[PDB]
Amino acid sequence: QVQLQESGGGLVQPGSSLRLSCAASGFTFGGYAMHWVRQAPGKGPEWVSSINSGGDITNYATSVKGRFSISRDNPSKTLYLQMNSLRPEDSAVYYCKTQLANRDYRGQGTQVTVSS
Amino acid sequence: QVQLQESGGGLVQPGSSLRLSCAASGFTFGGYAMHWVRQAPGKGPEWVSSINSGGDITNYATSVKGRFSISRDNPSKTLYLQMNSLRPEDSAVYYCKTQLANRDYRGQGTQVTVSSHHHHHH
Amino acid sequence: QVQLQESGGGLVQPGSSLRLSCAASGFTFGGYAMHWVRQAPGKGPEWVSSINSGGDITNYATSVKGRFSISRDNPSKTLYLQMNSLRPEDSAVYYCKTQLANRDYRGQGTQVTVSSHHHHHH
Amino acid sequence: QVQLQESGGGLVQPGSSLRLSCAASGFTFGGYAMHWVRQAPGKGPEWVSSINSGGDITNYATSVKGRFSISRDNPSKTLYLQMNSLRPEDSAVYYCKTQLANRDYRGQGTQVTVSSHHHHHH
Amino acid sequence: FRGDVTHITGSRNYTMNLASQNWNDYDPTEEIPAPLGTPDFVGKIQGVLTQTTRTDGSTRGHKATVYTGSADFAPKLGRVQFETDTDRDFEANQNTKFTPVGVIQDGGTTHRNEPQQWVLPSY
Amino acid sequence: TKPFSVPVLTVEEMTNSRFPIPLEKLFTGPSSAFVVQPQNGRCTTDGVLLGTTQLSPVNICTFRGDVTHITGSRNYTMNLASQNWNDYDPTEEIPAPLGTPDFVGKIQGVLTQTTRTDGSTRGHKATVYTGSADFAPKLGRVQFETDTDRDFEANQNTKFTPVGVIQDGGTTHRNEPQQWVLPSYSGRNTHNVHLAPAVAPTFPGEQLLFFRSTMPGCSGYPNMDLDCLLPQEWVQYFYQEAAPAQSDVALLRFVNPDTGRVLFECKLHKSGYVTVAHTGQHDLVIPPNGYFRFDSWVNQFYTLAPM
Amino acid sequence: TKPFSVPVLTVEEMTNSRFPIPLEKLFTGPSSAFVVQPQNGRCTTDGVLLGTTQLSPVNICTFRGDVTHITGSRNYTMNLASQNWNDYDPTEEIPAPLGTPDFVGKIQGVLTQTTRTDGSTRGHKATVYTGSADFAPKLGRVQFETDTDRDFEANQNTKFTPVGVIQDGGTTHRNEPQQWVLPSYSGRNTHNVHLAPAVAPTFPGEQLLFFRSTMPGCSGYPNMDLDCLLPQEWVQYFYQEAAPAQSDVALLRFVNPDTGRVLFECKLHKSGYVTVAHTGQHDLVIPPNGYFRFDSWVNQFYTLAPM
Amino acid sequence: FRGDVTHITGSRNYTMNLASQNWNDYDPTEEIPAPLGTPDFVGKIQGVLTQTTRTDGSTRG
Repeated sequence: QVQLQESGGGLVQPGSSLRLSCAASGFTFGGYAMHWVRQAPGKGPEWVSSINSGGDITNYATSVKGRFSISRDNPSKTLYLQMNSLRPEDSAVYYCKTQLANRDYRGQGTQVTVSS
Repeated sequence: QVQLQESGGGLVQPGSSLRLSCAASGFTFGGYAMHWVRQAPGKGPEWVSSINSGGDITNYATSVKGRFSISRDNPSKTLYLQMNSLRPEDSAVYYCKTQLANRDYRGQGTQVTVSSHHHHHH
Repeated sequence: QVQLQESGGGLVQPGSSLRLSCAASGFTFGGYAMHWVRQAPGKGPEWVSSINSGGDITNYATSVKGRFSISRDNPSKTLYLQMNSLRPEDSAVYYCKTQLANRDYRGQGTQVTVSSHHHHHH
Repeated sequence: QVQLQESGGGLVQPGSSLRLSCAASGFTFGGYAMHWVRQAPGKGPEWVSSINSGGDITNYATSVKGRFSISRDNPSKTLYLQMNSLRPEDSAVYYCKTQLANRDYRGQGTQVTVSSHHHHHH
Repeated sequence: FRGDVTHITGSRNYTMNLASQNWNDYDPTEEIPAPLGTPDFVGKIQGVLTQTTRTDGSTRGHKATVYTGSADFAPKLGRVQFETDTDRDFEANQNTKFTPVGVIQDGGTTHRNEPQQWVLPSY
Repeated sequence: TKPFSVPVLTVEEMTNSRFPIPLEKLFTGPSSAFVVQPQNGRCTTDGVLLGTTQLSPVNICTFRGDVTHITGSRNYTMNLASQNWNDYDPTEEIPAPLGTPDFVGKIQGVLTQTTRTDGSTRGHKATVYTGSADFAPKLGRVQFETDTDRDFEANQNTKFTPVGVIQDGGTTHRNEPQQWVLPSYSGRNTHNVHLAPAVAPTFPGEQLLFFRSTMPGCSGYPNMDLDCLLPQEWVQYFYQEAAPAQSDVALLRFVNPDTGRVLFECKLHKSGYVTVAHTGQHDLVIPPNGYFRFDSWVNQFYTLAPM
Repeated sequence: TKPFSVPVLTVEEMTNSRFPIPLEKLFTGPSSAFVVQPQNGRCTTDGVLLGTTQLSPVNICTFRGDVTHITGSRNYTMNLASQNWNDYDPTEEIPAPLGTPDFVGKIQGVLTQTTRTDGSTRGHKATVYTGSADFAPKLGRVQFETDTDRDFEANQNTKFTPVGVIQDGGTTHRNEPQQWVLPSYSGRNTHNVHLAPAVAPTFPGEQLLFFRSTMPGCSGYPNMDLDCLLPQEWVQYFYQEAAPAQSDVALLRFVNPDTGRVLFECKLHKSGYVTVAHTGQHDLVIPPNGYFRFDSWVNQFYTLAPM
Repeated sequence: FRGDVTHITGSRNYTMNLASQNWNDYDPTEEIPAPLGTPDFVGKIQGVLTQTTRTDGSTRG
């Protein structure tokens, strides 16, 4: 089966850095675009960042541009999100998600809380 | 319609050089492999040379390798055969031919006689 | 034979000072540049400090400059390294080494551990 | 249709003056460095003088410095060489040349004979 | 594949001038797409190039790969390039055969994206 | 028949072909908006030197000749000789004397001179402005600005040794030198001739790979980036080997010799430049022991793995 | 794999291995009266670099690092870095950083510096006296005399580019530099280590063949002769070829390619130097297109045709 | 296509950062192959890039 498991969240201080991970299995991983999304309490999910197979195409939500950096390691089937200059409004569950053929998949998510 | 017309044949001495041409029309020419074939008196036709669209692949019959050179100019849709160190056994009608989809096309040909003899008549 | 024997290492707290010694024999000692090098866990050896025969030229790795001091006594054939403001990243086996003609010589070393942790066992 | 044609040569006495011209056509002339070259019988050619487009840069072979003066008129596409105080060893065919892209062009030249001798025939 | 091979100097690559299965001359003007039995998919086929020297019966075999997506894969015109593990063993003008074994994939790349069995080579 | 190869040399073991300094790094970037036409560091893979390229790393951007003082100034005009002190001929089929700087900028160095009779010597700070109307090396004339108005003798061998570049610190920082703007080798309003051709990637998605150094700066805020198309050692090696090109493109792999792992692959075109598959400006991260290895002859349309 | 050989290069096409300048001529002379032990231009025929020898001529007699002003002078102490600006390691099995000058003298050049935070640059005349007690490159310390007491920053990348040599004109002309006197690389009263050995002809009737240049002079009446044992291009070529030596002596012939006639023959010793059969000082007269050609491995007692 | 553009230094090329056809933010995680209206063939499509400067209404194409 297709499986995605995010890790790396936690409770952190404004301005700190955090690196999230998504471990994938059950598909080639390479060859597929991968995405980070997040959902805060009382809010619908919102796209954060995307990356294609080779990592030469990336994109970012305006709210995280210049602060977050997406990357991937296809041999280990791992997606990464480097989060710098974290702010309280970055608090949310961060999900990793992909699209294979005509179906979407996403992990259970990892909680990030930025607070003083 | 597809058309191929060879030119440049004649009577020449052993050891000399001669260049044949084939003017093509009615298809893109580029995109298609082209070939030279020849038919000596009393024999059937035999392959001489081949070239692919861009000219980066060529090949030659063992009997002419090192002496003949095939080339093409796609903008003018012209095929060429440069013949050097000609031998009596090179005498033949030379034809250009191609293959498009599942059909072959050949020109009417051009006669090449390699001989030191110079008494001939109809 | 050439012999170099280091001493003075131990386990010490960050910020403290420690003096290492190297007892040389089997060569003039005077007249030769001498060096301290060190090997931290998981790493290869790296240069720490150097001194020429009279001690008027000394140098130090960037990471220790301003904190360490090299010195020598040629009559007693002893080399010294005074280490101050010790940091955890200074932990390593410290060796004395020299070069005579086209050969290098190094002692067996002395261990230096800089830690505020009080619980270690073999 | 690049063309260069020199004129003004002749037989002159040592110490006299002579002005050569080179008429250019078939290229813009302006915009290109121009050169005078000379070649004596049985010898190879030797550079004499050069000039850039506006004539603010000129140079001369050491053997003619202070005696020859190169100039140009771009509207008429004409190059000039004023030769003063001519010496026997100045005798040669003088020709003008230029360089356009990766190709050089020279004129047929004009004969300059500096001599008290005046018996010559074909 | 069968024919004679020519070394591409400076490399471990060889160009094979194709013969027919019975070692007869191959004719590019026949009404076929390519010599009979030519691979009909784009991929990297690994095998062994073997050769016998006729004068003394000496023999040699070397690992060899043919990329059927290469611009130098032109079996219809009698020319196929092999990548081998040698730059010196193979003689010119001696019978040489390629025996196929299997296929390979550039392993730093997304798994199982080659061969492409439904993509015809450009013969 | 002679086999082609490239030298087993790391980047830091090699030398820039456009200024006498070591290479530091590899860089790729787009270059379609301007003309890339350096004249030093130009050589075909079978060893034909092009442009102003010559074999000596230490003669790049050096001048030799005799000097004449420009009265009322500290400026001297050099009448150029060849690099071996033979006569210089403006009618040779070259754009300028071999080794002439191939960029517009202000190069600072030292003019030295020996008086032949007694062996007395002298050296003075000197700057050559290669965009000046008096910079006409193709016609054998170059002007130097020095810190003396009297010390250099006429008709004595004089040499310019280049050191670095300068910039006017009162103007926009890093606005000069302009490494991709060729000088006008015969001065104002005069076309350059006999140039090695401009270079550009012809395959979609490819960029030139540049061999990059940092030129010393001697004053102001100069742009000290200096990119060459071939290391000087490749020029020297191709000339020496003279191996015929078997196709238009040599495929090179950049290899870590400890692990045999290939970091990236690139195309060495037979006319003498390198391309990689990348989009954007990128400083390559390489192991310091990495080197280039020739693997096979390919064609202009070989598709490179992305770097 | 490949036989031994020497490159097809004329004398004037090659470079001195002891200073970054072209070769000019060949010279032979007796040398039993002094010690010939240069450390640059040292390489075995099978490609093992010796002494302080490295591969590019542009790095010879250069230094780089950071500088500190010496109060009460116009002198600066350079703390040496490696070529890529990392720490230099005095414990390597070499006499001194590769490219360090290997003679006692006063080398004049320019110290240049860039400030990393804003890209500002500066350059000043500088001289290094390699006989000074403060010349200790093996331990990463070298002193420069400059024309400034205030215009260099601390902790900023600084480079010395060499230009030429100087002499004190009030003293005996040509009494310095002394090209065959090695510096003390670690300063006063400290033995040099890891040296390439001294060289001397051992066969009766033979002398060393020297590859000679004239260094630029920047002041006074210096001895400008500079003789190296191997052209830098031979060091580069032997390193590249790495051909095993099949005896201790390679027989070379110097040939005129126009006529094919051999002008003289010489012995290239495996450890990296050349001898000829000649007695006395002699400037060789050679055709400018002549070059060296390897013709056979020979025994050490091979008798050369007189030169 | 609509969006904002970023110049690719050293070239005459620009990267357009796509907006939705009504200038709203584009979401790559929608269950579509690509933005609606994206070309669906491989080829070289020529046209005109136009731009307006919001503050003063200056335009360029």
